[PDB]
Amino acid sequence: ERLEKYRSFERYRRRAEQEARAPHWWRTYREHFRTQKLLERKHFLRELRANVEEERAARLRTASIPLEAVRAEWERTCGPYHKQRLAEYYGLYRDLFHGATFVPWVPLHVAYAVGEEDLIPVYHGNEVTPTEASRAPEVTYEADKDSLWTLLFINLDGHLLEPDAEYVHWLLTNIPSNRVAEGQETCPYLPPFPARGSGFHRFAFLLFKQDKPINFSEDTRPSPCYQLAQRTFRTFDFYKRHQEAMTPAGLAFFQCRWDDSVTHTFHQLLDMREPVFEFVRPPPYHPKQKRFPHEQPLRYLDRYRDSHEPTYGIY
Amino acid sequence: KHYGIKKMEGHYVHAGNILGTQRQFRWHPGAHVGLGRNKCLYALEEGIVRYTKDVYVPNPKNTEAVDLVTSLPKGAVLYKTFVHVVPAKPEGTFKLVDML
Amino acid sequence: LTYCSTRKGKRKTVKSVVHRFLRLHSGLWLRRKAGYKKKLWKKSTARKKRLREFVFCSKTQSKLLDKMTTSFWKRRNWYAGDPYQMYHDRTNLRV
Amino acid sequence: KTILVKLVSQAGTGFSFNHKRSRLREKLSLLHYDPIVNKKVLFVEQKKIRSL
RNA sequence: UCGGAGAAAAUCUCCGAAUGAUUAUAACCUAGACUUACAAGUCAAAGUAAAAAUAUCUUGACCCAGAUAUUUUGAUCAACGGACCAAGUUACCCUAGGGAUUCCUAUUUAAGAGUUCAUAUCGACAAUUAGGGA
RNA sequence: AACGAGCUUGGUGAUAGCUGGUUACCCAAAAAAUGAAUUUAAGUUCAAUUUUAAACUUGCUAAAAAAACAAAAUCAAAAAGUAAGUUUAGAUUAUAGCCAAAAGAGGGCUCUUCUGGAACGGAAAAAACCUUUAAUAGUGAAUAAUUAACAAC
Ligand SMILES: [Mg+2]
Ligand SMILES: [Mg+2]
Ligand SMILES: [Mg+2]
Ligand SMILES: [Mg+2]
Ligand SMILES: [Mg+2]
Ligand SMILES: [Mg+2]
Ligand SMILES: [Mg+2]
Ligand SMILES: [Mg+2]
Ligand SMILES: [Mg+2]
Ligand SMILES: [Mg+2]
Ligand SMILES: [Mg+2]
Repeated sequence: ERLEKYRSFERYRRRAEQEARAPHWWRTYREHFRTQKLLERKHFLRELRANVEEERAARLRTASIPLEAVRAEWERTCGPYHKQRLAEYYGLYRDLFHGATFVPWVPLHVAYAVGEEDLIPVYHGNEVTPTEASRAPEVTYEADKDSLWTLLFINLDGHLLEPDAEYVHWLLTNIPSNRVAEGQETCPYLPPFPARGSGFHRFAFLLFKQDKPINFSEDTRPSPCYQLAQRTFRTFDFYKRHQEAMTPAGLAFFQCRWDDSVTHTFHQLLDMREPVFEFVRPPPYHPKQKRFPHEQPLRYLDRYRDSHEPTYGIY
Repeated sequence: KHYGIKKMEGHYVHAGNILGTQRQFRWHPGAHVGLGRNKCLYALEEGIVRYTKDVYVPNPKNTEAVDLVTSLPKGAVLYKTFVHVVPAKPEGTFKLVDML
Repeated sequence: LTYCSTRKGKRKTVKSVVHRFLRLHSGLWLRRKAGYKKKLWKKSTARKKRLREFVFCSKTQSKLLDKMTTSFWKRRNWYAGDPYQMYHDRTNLRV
Repeated sequence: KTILVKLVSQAGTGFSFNHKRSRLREKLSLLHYDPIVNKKVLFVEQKKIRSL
């Protein structure tokens, strides 16, 4: 009686949600399964508050917000933190770098040109068909001059033969500053080739900060390389080699399904028969067959038969 | 009759199996556990049985539960016992059908 | 049961089994469920579905019915278009 | 007190199912699934089967 | 006969049901299980079909007779696993068997009786591991 | 010369869930009297137990933590001591115990559950208490339990 009462469902609901997150002695479901900037911000807020027209629109519930400006502000101010999560969510860190986490910093931008001025922005988690990505995309990340860099494209999930592998679609090296035409083309551009019926393959675009010019002779690939087998690659080993001069700073990843262009890639240049995959479930569980299925219906005998056609044995 | 726990914690349960029978809600359905007409609890996925306490939140519509829940001491909330089955297999796998 | 008949000296079938059960050549027996035609108005829909089914017999019940019928009811019958043609044999049975 | 009636489909099929009504309540009629027609149709009471 | 509550699962302590009204009318099919001598009785994913998910709350076999045009209905068979349909009586009796044939009293205590005075003769409360008599 | 209904022969080897009886040797294993239905409780059928053969693989004890109510019956990974267990096929008998000890429930007795017992030795005589792995020949030996015990200012 001393304590007050919630008197509202919402107040109880929020309290309950917090408690579940907190650890408990008893088993639970979760176990099993600077200052100047602040002053500047306040000044802008007062100016916005002072504006009668802004208040007039708000009280008329007609006001709106420009998404374009917020998006640019979000990328600069706090976007990388969100960008880190979507990399953690998709498991990029736990795959490429065996659980090591690198916060992206450079707001990297990628887009695939389609015929004319219709660019498909490659954000994080976007969906892009293989047909659109037939040709290499335009990369812009405002490296600034005197800024050595390196760019890498990787499919993460692929390498039909090897499970723990990841093909490199193309690696530009010694990229000096923003401009990318000056990069050394260690690997030419391959079109996306996600096999039919294999789900959503996730492709990522990662950029490393290049401290000093290093010749990646052991990484150079014979251009043109159409011997897919050679495209075998694993970032961890590559990064470890050059970890001294390579530090990641940018991310951009899309996921793509199979498409008719994939058939073209497998045949024309990969020069092999295209593999087809299908989602196969385990056979249903049946208790061991009994000689006398007491009290079981006539369907019982059908569960354990293999062939659906009659046999006649010795007859 | 013979109400009780048909499957004890830690047992490998197959889908459809019945875990417990009750005249009244001694346990509540948890994760991947279904509720029957007679209030019996059965496995919706093949897995391992797990019993765990958890906070209880009722549907907003029902007056009796919202009233009781609302008229609770601000400090803490009531709990209940739940039954869960931990799925032990992947849904399916991809295999090579043919090379064309 | 009649074990030795006065006229023919044989066992006799109990014609109450012949009119209630079907024997599959493998050794199984089928039956109906008692009450499946009775007071259907007060039976639940799930209950009625269970009643309509053809059901198997236990080992001891089958042993009894085998005693009560003669060999002629245990032979292999080659009926054209038989709806139990596929149920006269067991498949994938290790036991 | 109550009686067992036979609701008969008015869709032209012979499908019928038995229901209960109160001797005081008026003659019954309901929408019910007709398997032969595979549609919901009106079932109207035609005959009594027994007094239950 | 079955169900609900206590004893707490062996016999005891209590209430009810042989349904009732409401209704969205609640389909077909099919993994895995519960319960169980047999018999009967429970729960249910997936698929399909209707609609635009939902039935909510608190029980009797087989045979044999019916009714409609496949669909269905028949029990205070309540002795409730139910003989289609049968009561008294015997000391005139018989056979097969099984059995059997509170109040004393002795101890311990001692308020009160006995004019006075507990124990001359007795005697409340009690004490004896104390002896008998629908 | 035995009349509630004569006697004789036949039906007739009437029937009897009841009483009695049921004939050589040796080896081996071995329950119960729990549960269920029954004009059924002097019977029988099923489960359960036991048993014989066969197939192949885990069983018994113990079992943490953690769970279902709670300060031990379910359940029960790894181990460890050990050799059994599941399924298939065939099959009867049994379904009334007895006494001691322990906890309850009714109300001394009487129900229920848990443990043990069935000497040829000891307790006097002693089915049920204690000592005792089977059963053999020996004019060997070490041992177990073992009705006996030592008024008090
Ligand atoms: Mg059964
Ligand atoms: Mg469904
Ligand atoms: Mg009777
Ligand atoms: Mg009875
Ligand atoms: Mg007289
Ligand atoms: Mg005789
Ligand atoms: Mg008898
Ligand atoms: Mg017993
Ligand atoms: Mg019964
Ligand atoms: Mg009877
Ligand atoms: Mg073990």
